[PDB]
Amino acid sequence: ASMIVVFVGTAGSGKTTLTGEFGRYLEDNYKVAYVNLDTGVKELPYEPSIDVREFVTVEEIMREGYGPNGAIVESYDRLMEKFNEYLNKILRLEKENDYVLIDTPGQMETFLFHEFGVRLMENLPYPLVVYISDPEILKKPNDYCFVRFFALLIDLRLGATTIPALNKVDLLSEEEKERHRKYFEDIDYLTARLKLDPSMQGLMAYKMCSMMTEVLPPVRVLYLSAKTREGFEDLETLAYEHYCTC
Amino acid sequence: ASMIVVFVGTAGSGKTTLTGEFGRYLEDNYKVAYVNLDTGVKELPYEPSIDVREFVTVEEIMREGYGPNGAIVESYDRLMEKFNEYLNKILRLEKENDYVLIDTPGQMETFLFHEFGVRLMENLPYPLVVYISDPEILKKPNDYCFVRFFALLIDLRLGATTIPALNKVDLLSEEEKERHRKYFEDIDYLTARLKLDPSMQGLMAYKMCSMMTEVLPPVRVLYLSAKTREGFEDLETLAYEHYCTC
Ligand SMILES: Nc1nc2c(ncn2[C@@H]2O[C@H](COP(=O)(O)OP(=O)(O)OP(=O)(O)O)[C@@H](O)[C@H]2O)c(=O)[nH]1
Ligand SMILES: Nc1nc2c(ncn2[C@@H]2O[C@H](COP(=O)(O)OP(=O)(O)OP(=O)(O)O)[C@@H](O)[C@H]2O)c(=O)[nH]1
Repeated sequence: ASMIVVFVGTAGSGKTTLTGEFGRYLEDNYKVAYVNLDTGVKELPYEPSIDVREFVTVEEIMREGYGPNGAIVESYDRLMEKFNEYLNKILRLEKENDYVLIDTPGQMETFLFHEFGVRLMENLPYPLVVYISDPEILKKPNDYCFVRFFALLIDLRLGATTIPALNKVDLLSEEEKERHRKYFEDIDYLTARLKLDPSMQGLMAYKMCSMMTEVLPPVRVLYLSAKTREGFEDLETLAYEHYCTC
Repeated sequence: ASMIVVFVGTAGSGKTTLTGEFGRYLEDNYKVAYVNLDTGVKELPYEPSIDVREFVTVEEIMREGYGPNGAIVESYDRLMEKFNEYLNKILRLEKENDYVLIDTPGQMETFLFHEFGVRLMENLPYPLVVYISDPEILKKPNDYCFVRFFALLIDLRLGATTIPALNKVDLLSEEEKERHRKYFEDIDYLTARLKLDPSMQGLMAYKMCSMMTEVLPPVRVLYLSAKTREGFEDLETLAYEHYCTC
């Protein structure tokens, strides 16, 4: 049955709530496992098969003299001592299930930059990555290219197909909803909207997502909502489509 | 005299030690101001003109019930209430000095993603960004393209020339020192080293920094060391060169 979905997203994207809700959505026609890799998240809305807080939490470490930024890094360093264990735990789940959903660190960068996250990921069988954004980071043509770009970066970094998505689209007025898809799905509209800006940066910014766009056929952005279950069917089949075309 | 240098880098890059040391290096032929924007860093090796911890620290906030990841975000939300104040504080320093050095959050992403960092930056006069990496993230041809890429991303994000650099090169055996420059400065060697990898990712990865490379003449990577002062003269003149060509 075997299939892994990694939720990546920055502090305040609501991806722990998504991981939870998307699981129950799956729990109806599928066996599902939940993996928590975040050492500093308080509560979790699901039942974890693997929960690294058992082994170490950011606070325990602070309760030993570390500045907050230094205690996240230090939680991930200690995790690596159980590196092989956690890998093999995950590999077991992978083929005892249809879906293993993986919830990554809230500081996205202790997943991009620390050894644990990075090595873990590059030793899993063709995992699917979902990069979710608060659609608020989306104010103007600039905000849109950065998101495609950063998804490309994560992909590069983890060596895993990374699909970009917006979460909490149920909070969007159709006003905004309209505005975002246009900019996202009509490549040759945004790719041309990046010229009405005449400044050191209102020019480069244009030749940026201009190429990345002309190399490997870009991806569809997912619109998701833990609250309405908008987009679950889509991601469901993107998962399956991914399991095929690999 | 006016000139701003923003040090960006992830938890464990040693850029607070760099900001400190590069300042004294400058303090000999220049008037210099130090700006700390990190709410969770304990001690600082310099004298801050602006220190946001006066107004709020990550711990005070934790001492009120926030999970660590939620207390960084919450420190930056409260900062934005003094947004205009901090902007004007910085603008005053800018032309009371030759250099204002700015030390950004240790969680690089509360600078890329929160409103404070991002808006602050895009309202400063042509600031220079220095992206520093622990050269350990550098193991193989992949690690190298990601770094160029991510510097491009920051640049895009903040609308500021962003220069990539390695810090702590004094810890490098000449063995490694040799190895990194080759991969970094001989474009058409790494840009061709990205083909001896035959896998979903050992192929895309090649067409990645292949284009970005063919659009706008790439940048020289700086090798820096707070401990030996390797690279200071270089960055010094890159600062000046930047102040010119703008
Ligand atoms: N309206 C709406 N609210 C949501 C949705 N998803 C999450 N929320 C709310 O926003 C909060 C997000 O919480 P989490 O899912 O834990 O966020 P997170 O991504 O784990 O946060 P970090 O760990 O910092 O990355 C929840 O408490 C929900 O109340 C959504 O789809 N729609
Ligand atoms: N050998 C050597 N050691 C260094 C150098 N720079 C910093 N260090 C050491 O590494 C540590 C880095 O500390 P910081 O400069 O505060 O690191 P930082 O970038 O502020 O860390 P974050 O806030 O998490 O991003 C220091 O305590 C130094 O002892 C260097 O250039 N060479």
